[PDB]
Amino acid sequence: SFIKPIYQDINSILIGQKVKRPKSGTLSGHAAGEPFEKLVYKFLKENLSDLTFKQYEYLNDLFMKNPAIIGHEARYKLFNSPTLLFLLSRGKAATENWSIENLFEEKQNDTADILLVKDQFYELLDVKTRNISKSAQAPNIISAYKLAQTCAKMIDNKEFDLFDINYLEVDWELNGEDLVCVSTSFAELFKSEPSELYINWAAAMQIQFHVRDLDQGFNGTREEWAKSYLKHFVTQAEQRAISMIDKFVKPFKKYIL
Amino acid sequence: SFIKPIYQDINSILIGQKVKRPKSGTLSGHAAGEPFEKLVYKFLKENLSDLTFKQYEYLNDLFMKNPAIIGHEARYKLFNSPTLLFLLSRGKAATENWSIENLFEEKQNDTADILLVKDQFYELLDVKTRNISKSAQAPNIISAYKLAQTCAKMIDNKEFDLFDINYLEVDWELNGEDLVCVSTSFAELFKSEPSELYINWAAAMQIQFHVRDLDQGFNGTREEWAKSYLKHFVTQAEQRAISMIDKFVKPFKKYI
DNA sequence: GCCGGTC
DNA sequence: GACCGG
DNA sequence: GCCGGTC
DNA sequence: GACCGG
Repeated sequence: SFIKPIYQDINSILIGQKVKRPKSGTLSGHAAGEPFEKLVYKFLKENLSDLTFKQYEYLNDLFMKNPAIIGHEARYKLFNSPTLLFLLSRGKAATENWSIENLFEEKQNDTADILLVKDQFYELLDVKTRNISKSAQAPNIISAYKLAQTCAKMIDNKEFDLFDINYLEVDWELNGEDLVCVSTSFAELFKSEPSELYINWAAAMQIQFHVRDLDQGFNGTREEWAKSYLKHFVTQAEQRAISMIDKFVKPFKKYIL
Repeated sequence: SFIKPIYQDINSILIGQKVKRPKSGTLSGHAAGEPFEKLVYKFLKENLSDLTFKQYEYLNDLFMKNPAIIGHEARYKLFNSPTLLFLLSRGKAATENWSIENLFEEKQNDTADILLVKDQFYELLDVKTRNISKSAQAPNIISAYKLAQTCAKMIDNKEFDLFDINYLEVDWELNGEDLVCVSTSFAELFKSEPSELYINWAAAMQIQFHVRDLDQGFNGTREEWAKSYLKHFVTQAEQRAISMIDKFVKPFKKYI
């Protein structure tokens, strides 16, 4: 983590800062603590000025920096890695269509919130904003499927030392008119026990967990994580297939005439 | 529908309205352009003051005009419909601890955006906003599971004419700084083919479709719709069960 | 006191 | 809540 | 058209 | 994206 060494420097500048309320609307989804994210980001951009990127912002550089490369075919070679490509790419049309006059913008599917790159190594930083003024279910963290596929690309292409998935939790509450932050937590994904990882099928098959509570007790290799998690995925997958007939079939097969 | 009769008047008032972009940043997800839903409530509230309600506003009004009744126990009995209950009611401890000094507020998963009750008949209206500047996928309309459980209750209790589930799609486009409505569409769920509905199992098991695309040529009866939806549901389920294995298992086993 | 459904 | 297609 | 993952 | 319990 390029952010870990300065986690403190970040935790401080955040806790206690007062931002305006989210358009005075539903503090839900992509509107909860938006401001904080831009906050954490601007911070890094000032501190880690040369390592800090925003997924798309990053892509636009990768391409702009290689002006002579046109056509999705060659541009996809600008990644120099299947796995990494899988996680940051934009699709045939979008890629082929790219241009200095048709720059990439923010997309809802974008994997990471912030990209920190240095020495052929990438840190995919994703922030989770929690309305601490209550106690809710575990937030969608990332796709179990996109995770499973990512692992497979890892094993195959054998890129066990390329990227890192880290989560920065930003707890905020509504103190008066502003949206103040009260706490912050950090955690590495591949530093967690994959067999523990909870996969909520309905919840967009996303694995869910509060950064704060995320277990960081894993002492194996990244190649071992990929392999173990992938096994975890398969079992739970089958398992859900079973629970799906019980819950969504049996009790209704009685109304089916 | 109580809206239907005046939809054309609504379409006129909604089309042309503008709303300032949230933080001017990324306008997508939950809060993408949903602030339009308010404009619907606002308008609906002025033209239909006595029917227009907010799910919570309706619940609070229900409890407010029954002071003699307290405790979740008796409170849930005020609905007089196991179905409406399941669809509208709030949580037990939430119902228990209710009072003017502590009213119901906006919950993220309330079944409806607007309630227009009238004469024991309920029309649970939902507003759906779309960024017309693109060809996005159909949005989540409502859980297939919740819909299923609702279809099962209509049966068991014979409530085949108590409520309705309609949808109002409101299309917009960015006009520089604020978003501006450019169209609208109204569709009833129970008037569509209970079997052609597409169940997106990954997306909260939601039923997805662009309101403008949904049909309205169901000539059968509510009881039939229900019986047919369940059949459709119970089948898709089995499918997803199979498919899930071929897409999330088969291709990965070569790694354990 | 884990578990997971819904906008 | 509502998003396009490496 | 049809299908369906993912913030 | 992020929400609790009819």
